[PDB]
Amino acid sequence: AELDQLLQGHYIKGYPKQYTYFLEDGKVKVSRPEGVKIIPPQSDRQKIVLQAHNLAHTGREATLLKIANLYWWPNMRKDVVKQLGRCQQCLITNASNKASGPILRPDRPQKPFDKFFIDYIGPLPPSQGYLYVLVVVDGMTGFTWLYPTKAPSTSATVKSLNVLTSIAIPKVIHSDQGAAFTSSTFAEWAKERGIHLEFSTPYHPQSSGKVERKNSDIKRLLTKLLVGRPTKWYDLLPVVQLALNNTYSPVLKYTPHQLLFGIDSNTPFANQDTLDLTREEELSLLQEIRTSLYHPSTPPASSRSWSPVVGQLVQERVARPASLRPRWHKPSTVLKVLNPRTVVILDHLGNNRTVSIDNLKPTSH
Amino acid sequence: AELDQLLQGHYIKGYPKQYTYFLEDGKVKVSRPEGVKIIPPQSDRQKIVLQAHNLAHTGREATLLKIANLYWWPNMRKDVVKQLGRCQQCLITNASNKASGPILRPDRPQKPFDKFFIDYIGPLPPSQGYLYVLVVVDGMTGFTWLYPTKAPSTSATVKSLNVLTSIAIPKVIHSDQGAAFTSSTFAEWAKERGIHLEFSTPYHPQSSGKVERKNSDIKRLLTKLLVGRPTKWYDLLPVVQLALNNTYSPVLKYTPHQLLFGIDSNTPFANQDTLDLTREEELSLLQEIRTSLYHPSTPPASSRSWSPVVGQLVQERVARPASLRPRWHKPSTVLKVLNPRTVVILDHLGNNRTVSIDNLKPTSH
Amino acid sequence: DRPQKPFDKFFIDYIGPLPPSQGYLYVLVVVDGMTGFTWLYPTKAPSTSATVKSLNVLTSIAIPKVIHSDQGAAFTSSTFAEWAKERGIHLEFSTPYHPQSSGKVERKNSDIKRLLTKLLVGRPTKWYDLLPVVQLALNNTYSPVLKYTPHQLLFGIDSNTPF
Amino acid sequence: DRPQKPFDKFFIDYIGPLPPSQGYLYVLVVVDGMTGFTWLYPTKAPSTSATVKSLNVLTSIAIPKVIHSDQGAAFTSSTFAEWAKERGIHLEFSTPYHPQSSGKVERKNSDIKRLLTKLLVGRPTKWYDLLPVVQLALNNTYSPVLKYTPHQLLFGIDSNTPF
DNA sequence: ATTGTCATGGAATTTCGCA
DNA sequence: TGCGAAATTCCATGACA
DNA sequence: CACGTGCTAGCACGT
DNA sequence: ATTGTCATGGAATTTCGCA
DNA sequence: TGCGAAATTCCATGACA
DNA sequence: CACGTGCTAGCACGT
Ligand SMILES: [Zn+2]
Ligand SMILES: [Zn+2]
Repeated sequence: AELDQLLQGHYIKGYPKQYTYFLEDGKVKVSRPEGVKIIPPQSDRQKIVLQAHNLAHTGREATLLKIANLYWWPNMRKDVVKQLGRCQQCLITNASNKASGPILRPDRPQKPFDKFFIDYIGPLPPSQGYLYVLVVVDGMTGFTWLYPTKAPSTSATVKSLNVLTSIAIPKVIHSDQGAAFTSSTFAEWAKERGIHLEFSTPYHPQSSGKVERKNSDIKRLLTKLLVGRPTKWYDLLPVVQLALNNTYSPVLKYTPHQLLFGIDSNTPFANQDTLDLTREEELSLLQEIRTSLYHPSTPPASSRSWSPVVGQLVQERVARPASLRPRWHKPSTVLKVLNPRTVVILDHLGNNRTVSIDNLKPTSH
Repeated sequence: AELDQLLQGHYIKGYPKQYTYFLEDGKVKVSRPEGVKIIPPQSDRQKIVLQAHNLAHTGREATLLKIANLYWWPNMRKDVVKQLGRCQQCLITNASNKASGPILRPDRPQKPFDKFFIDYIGPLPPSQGYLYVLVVVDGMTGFTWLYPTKAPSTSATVKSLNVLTSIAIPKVIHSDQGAAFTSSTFAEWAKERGIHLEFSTPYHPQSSGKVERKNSDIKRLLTKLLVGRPTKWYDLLPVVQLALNNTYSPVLKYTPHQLLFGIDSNTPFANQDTLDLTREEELSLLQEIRTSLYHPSTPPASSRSWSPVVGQLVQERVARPASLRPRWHKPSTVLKVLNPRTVVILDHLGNNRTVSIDNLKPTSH
Repeated sequence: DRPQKPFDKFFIDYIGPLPPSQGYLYVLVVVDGMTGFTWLYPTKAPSTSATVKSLNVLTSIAIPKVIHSDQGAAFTSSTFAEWAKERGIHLEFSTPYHPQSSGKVERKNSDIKRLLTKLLVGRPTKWYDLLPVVQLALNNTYSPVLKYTPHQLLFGIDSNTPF
Repeated sequence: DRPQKPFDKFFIDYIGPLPPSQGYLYVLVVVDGMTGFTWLYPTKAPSTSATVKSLNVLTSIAIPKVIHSDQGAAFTSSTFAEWAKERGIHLEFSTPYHPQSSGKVERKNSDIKRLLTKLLVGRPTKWYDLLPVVQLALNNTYSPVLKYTPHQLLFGIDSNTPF
């Protein structure tokens, strides 16, 4: 009872005056429209907000109502929120009510072999004792190569990619941080050939979206063809590879084969509208097409989005949380804002990490 | 070459006239802005749309472009779409581009014990050799009872529910079609006590939303309390049950305990604003609160939603599709439209089934 | 003082021994002071240990301000003392040999004590299994004094199982 | 006729036997008629069975209108006949003993045949492992006749690995 | 150090055949 | 020209992880 | 050998 | 024969203290 | 009355299956 | 014993 001059009519900032503050049972009380509540000293208040909150680690409004059941003080929610900010369990357990920043729509690779996009589909039904598939999608064209493997290992990855790069060598190759892509052994092979390795932020397949989205088309057509018949898929990849590379994307009105070559091969329903033009007048028109291709823009930001600012406190989704364990790591600081969807954090272990904002929540308070 | 009178200037409906239709290589051709395309006879057309489509079972526009590479005929897309309609593989493999009807917001049970909502949380970390929890949520109030079990079996379910119904007997009890709730043994017990069993449509937990949404709060607070400490959760359910039943929902400004009793028990921060009123003046005010409680309404329907009409052809999401198998069962007919989100279908096996439109897509064409 | 409310006082007491129905020799009895609402717990002994185990179930639902009982061993332990305080329930006892609750409770502790015995040598060593039904009628018995039943008084609604 | 285009004719031929590098004794050679783009496939025998296996890889990328070859056994089977038709490739052969492709191909089948031999007794029985690099230079070799390289002609872009 | 993507099929919109 | 029909395009939905 | 990243398995219940 | 739900914390909105 | 500050309420986001 | 409904396990790779 230190700022107690209220009984003596003294005006202390933040305390409305029209209310009479009496004493009773050794507690300063105040008759409010709510009822009569007890005003605890500024020293006790933290201990009470803590006591109340820890009942079910209730959020702001929930924690307040409990408190209001008995007490009144100036600007209750401020003392409340201050604690929610210092509660390690709620901070790391409570989900976020902010959604991510709107997606980037990376510009699409300028020419063939500019960026490759690679992945590993499977395991799948053992067909010819092969369990996996290495998908290789050219960024610019969407041309796709499908290599059956027995394991998602550096071995087969290099083994396929060598065969693939007997055709051409690509500037950069993008992929998830999957076991065999992060391998030093692969890092070698990559560097031997002066190929730049790019890696998607961890636990964020959107970033290997081009492969992944082809992963659908592959898996979908593979399915349509194994209807009412065993899942022997090995002997169908080539069929699928051709079928798919030669399948028109309605937005662009071009097949991935077309954007790579400019001219249809000896495939069915083969298009011959450039049969007149000499190969130069053909190839020329191609660089004209490859430039004016449709490109989607960033969609509108959610009304309740959030954007990574340097130094802001954020937390990283726990990769594989156990049963009944928090889903958020302790809070970390933003070092670099690579872009509105990518962030270098001071990882909890305690490293530098490049993460998608999709695996972050901003720390509340 | 049957409707061939075009070379002889005759006008056949659907064929623009400004174009000259010549012959060449035994195929009727037509010079178009596109180039020169071959007009196949009305008999051949299906065989060609089929040939083209089956290349990668491409959808409407994708399948057409292939076709347009060589041919022209009146209203190509019509012959195209007709086949997509008769292709059993695409019909059952292609995902849907219509989203469901907007959700219902069922009116909330009029009084306590009107509808119970029950579920089985777990398996979980063996604590005291108990692996599961039976959650029982009163609909009207949200009062919750938590019974630890060793199995999600009729045994423990009845065993708990007997204890629970020593307090009161509920009119109806709702639950997912989980093993132990569909049991005849449970059906008995239920009927013995003149309790009506209700069951959520299959593979649709939104329908047991009240339990499920309490399933969060339970699991979340259980987690906040096992931070940096073993996952022994048995000895914490009671604690959680009290803590939760007595935790204010900010929308309603009431604890589930309050809506059940009208008066706080001997729990911390206990609210005493009805200490003046006699129990009648208390109980009376309660029926007044329980009526004016907030209730959410149906949100806007998506611009591309779809609504179950009787007799319309729809398909049921394959419960657990295998690897590389179609996700849609063959198409079935709507018999009863229970409501804009619930449908009796002629199940594929071939039964009557009550399904959520959330596990249906309308059959395209 | 201020008006009688539910949870204000839980009057407790044992009843036993009884015939070993399924292995349960006693019955811990809890009645609400204001609604007369009654909770019945078959226990194997009228001990604090078996009593705590039971009022631990009850107190996960509601908590009374005061538990009022007789001076029977079970209720006057140090254990039961410490248990009460940890939960903020005030303990209160009748003065020994000359018991005292209220009219409502006095009658209910009777209602139960008789409602039990019809089930005694009317239904052999099979009373455990019907203990919940005893409870249900008990809580749906129309009160002359107060115009209402306990289930109506406590919950504020008609019950779906009235007697 | 109409202008020469890629995929119009794939000229094929074998080269072997060679030293057993890793177990591969021959090399199936495919050249594009128009771009001069060249595909190299180490095979253990110049057989239809090993040839099909290789042109099955190639034809999952592109398909030529015409495969043109010599009358070597491998290329004139019934098997290779039936294989060609199933895919819609027209088969075409040089008249035996007096071979004939085009200037572009004639030179490339040389380029390869010499580009191979520097790697023969210049790099012992270790040529299999470098077969892909042979291919790469081969496809990045500036053409005097046409101002461009095969990789530029086929894909329409500068290559990232030019020679 | 990095970044979502595109086949899909009713609905809307723009173009075409013929005056 | 302007109209009605046909062809095109738009696009949100869902699946790939 | 456990950890990280990438993936899909699998088990319980009652009929 | 059935039907989504609600704690959450910045942002918006409405109410309060004092003239 | 009207103003500035404080308290309330709104609400889309995400997690429960 | 396989099927249906409800659930969460688990394994591969390279370091
Ligand atoms: Zn907390
Ligand atoms: Zn199809």
